[PDB]
Amino acid sequence: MFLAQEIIRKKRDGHALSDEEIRFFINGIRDNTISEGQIAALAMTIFFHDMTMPERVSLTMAMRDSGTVLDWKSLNLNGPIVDKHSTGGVGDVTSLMLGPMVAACGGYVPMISGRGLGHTGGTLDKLEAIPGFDIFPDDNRFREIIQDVGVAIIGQTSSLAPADKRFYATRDITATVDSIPLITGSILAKKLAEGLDALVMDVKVGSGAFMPTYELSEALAEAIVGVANGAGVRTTALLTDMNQVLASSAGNAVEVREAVQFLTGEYRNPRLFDVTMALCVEMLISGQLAKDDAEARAKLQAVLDNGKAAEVFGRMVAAQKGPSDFVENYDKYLPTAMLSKAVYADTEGFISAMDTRALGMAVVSMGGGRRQASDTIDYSVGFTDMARLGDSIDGQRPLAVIHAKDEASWQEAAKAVKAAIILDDKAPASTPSVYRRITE
Amino acid sequence: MFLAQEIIRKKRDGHALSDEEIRFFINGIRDNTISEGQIAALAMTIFFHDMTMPERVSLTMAMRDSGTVLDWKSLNLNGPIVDKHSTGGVGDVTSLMLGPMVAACGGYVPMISGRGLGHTGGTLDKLEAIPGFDIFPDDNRFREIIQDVGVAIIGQTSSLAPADKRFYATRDITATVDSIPLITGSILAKKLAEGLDALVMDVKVGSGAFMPTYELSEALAEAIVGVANGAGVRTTALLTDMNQVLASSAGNAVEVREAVQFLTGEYRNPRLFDVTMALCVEMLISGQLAKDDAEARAKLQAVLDNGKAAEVFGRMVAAQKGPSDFVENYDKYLPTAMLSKAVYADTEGFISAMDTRALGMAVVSMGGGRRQASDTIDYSVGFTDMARLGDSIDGQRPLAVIHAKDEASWQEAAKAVKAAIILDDKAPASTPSVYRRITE
Ligand SMILES: Cc1cn([C@H]2C[C@H](O)[C@@H](CO)O2)c(=O)[nH]c1=O
Ligand SMILES: Cc1cn([C@H]2C[C@H](O)[C@@H](CO)O2)c(=O)[nH]c1=O
Ligand SMILES: Cc1cn([C@H]2C[C@H](O)[C@@H](CO)O2)c(=O)[nH]c1=O
Ligand SMILES: Cc1cn([C@H]2C[C@H](O)[C@@H](CO)O2)c(=O)[nH]c1=O
Repeated sequence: MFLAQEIIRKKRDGHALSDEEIRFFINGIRDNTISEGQIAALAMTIFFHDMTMPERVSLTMAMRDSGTVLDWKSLNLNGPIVDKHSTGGVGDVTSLMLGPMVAACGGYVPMISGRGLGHTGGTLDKLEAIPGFDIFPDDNRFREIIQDVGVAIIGQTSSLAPADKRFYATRDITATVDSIPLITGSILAKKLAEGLDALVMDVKVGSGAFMPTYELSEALAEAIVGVANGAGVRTTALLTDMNQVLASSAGNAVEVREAVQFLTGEYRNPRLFDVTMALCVEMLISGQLAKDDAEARAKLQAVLDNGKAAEVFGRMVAAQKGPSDFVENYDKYLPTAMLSKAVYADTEGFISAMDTRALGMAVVSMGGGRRQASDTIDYSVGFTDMARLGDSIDGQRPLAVIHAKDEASWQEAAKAVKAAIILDDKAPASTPSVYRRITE
Repeated sequence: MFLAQEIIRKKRDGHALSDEEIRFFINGIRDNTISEGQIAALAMTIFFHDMTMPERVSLTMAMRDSGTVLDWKSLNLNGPIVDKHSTGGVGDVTSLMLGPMVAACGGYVPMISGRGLGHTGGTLDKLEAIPGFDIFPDDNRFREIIQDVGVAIIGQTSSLAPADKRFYATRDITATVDSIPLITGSILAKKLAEGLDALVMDVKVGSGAFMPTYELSEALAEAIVGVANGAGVRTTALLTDMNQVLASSAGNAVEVREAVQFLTGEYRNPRLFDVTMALCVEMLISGQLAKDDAEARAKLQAVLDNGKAAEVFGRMVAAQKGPSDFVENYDKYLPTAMLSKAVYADTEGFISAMDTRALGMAVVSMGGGRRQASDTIDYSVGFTDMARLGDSIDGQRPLAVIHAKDEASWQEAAKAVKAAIILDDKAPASTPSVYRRITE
């Protein structure tokens, strides 16, 4: 039973574990045959001693195989099974476009997502701003949507890398979250359960990012590329900026609106376009729907610009019990805040910094996020019309438009926002939106 | 925006660019306002017309200022901010001893290093063999460490001389890499960003070096010294030998072990010692901590003999979250290969030459480094007990001891080491470890 202690001792002393050892230990996490403190202790030895590529691959494959793994050869799709994952951000709406776009160019995209965690908005909370939108279809409904529409964005079912449930739960109370190979293992366990042929990872950089410094973000990205490819899934990673809000809006309904206007062509945020297109390029190339970058981009502009991508977003929503006509009449269905007013800076000058962590928090404090489950989310609140880094601010140029349920709520977000945007007399250095492509 | 093209035209027609033009062009590279082609054009005219000393100083100060530049004034430190920089080589572990030694004699040494790279292996990879050791403290941590210990070895190069990324990338596809003022600015800027008072540069010479001939090494070294001195940083260079491995080890854990034994005195390879000494001497003198070569050597030798240098390295490991007791107990923490075993030459004779790049590559294939940046390092593997040029070889005197993760890689590394080391019937001549000192 507690032969796990043996596996702990072996790693406490700086020796590599083997597949059977790792497999054993994981399967015991899943089965409850292994104690909490035994998970904590193993976790903390890995934080101190790290892991090697064969360990990392073994740990991911073992957590991935601890629950269901989706099988697609059964349905003879003529294209690649591909997905994308993001360490999260504020305004990180990219998936709502990216799925449809890739589907539009041949990909089959089974996107299992999650809810807002901490200060970052989660995709499922955004899609559930769409009335009747159902993130939990059954196998039949689900496979059919992927076969017909080509993309679906569903919640995490309990059968998905359940070893990770307890593993992460213990990590998060034992100061053992901050370990690249452990992070890499939980992230990839899930995404690989999907049965992928290819994957792209969007690793955020900056004030509103998971990892605090660029090089740590790089480190995680490199690790994920290595392990995922190591696991037999062609994978690339992009390091993308999160030093300001990526969309022009933050929230739930307001982000769904932006996604639709992006796909139809009503409006495209320049920074959001870059990060979105590049991630879409990667999936295409990796899934072999394109030779190089230009053939990828050309095909992706194509479906952006002939309505095919907006069209397939519309079908997906229709498939998952959303409104039939949602793309055409999104304002008919998206909730509206009771109160919508601009907030203005106190000084003149240029925007030099944005505390994105804090903006993310402020949206949660308005009801966009839940502090604890069984909190009902207000889907109408958020920010729109964000000022951006570099921008010149005066009295008639607002920092954002804040959407609140009442004035007390509004005033509080106003304060948060003014506090989180710094202005200098000097216009600052430019920030690229994509920093680095990373490949095997 | 394309005052760029004016600047290209100015340089093209053989004039000297002004500081302000150079600063404008460099920042345009960082912000991406200046096109790749324009960068290529600029580099190629520099390649053709060279640059005056003033232009060289401006170009490297502009790259230095293109990102973060550490300011130490506010800590009122009462010694010099000093560092080493190197063109690098195999078994070049000097930094691990040189930082502790110079700090013990009153210098402050903020070593900021890099990652990835090829045949030669990074300092941060090496330190990361120490469980728990953190190469990414935050700024206040860093200052606190430099303030309290006097040395720290971290890895946050991202916010330093960012202009050089696009610059170098572009140089490297247009055949404009090979220009001494471009090389000088690239090599020197990241290091000048640490805000140094003094600096020594180690330019390797020999088969394993970055410049192919002694002549060219000397040229580069004179350039770097001219520029760094014009940039207000007191600098000298040394030509040091790279025709064989410098230390007796090649790898990570094995090179940390050698470094600690060098400092405690348990073992000091004579060739490594000579180099490490010569470089530490430049640092004390340039940074005004010693009046001449003999006071410096005395001060350095002393902190070796009384374990003070060793103690500084220990406090540094502690301050950067390794074990407090690393120096007394390094064998308890450092990872150990599953298999370690000597390799014997096929024939008998003297070692007459050695392909260091190959040896370096042999270590990488063992997992001791990275072919792909997505690759993960096995810290436990590498070579020890390296035979040296001039050594008599036979069945009782092995080439090296290979530390491998399994017999298959061992057997593989052993062919690599046999092939790399060329024996001869008659002894070769010997050369110095340290060649010319350059003060310009
Ligand atoms: C730290 C950590 C975050 N996450 C986050 C990353 C993503 O932002 C989110 C996906 O729902 O889960 C993990 O899945 N595992 C982890 O170990
Ligand atoms: C048409 C248009 C919409 N928007 C919207 C898109 C999003 O719905 C909103 C989020 O701030 O801003 C602009 O920022 N500029 C525009 O020109
Ligand atoms: C040409 C060139 C090489 N390098 C290489 C030389 C050295 O081998 C290494 C510095 O550690 O990087 C630069 O850093 N900048 C340059 O411009
Ligand atoms: C004591 C001793 C150690 N060493 C070195 C071999 C290894 O490279 C190092 C231990 O890592 O110590 C020698 O080369 N000769 C000696 O006499």
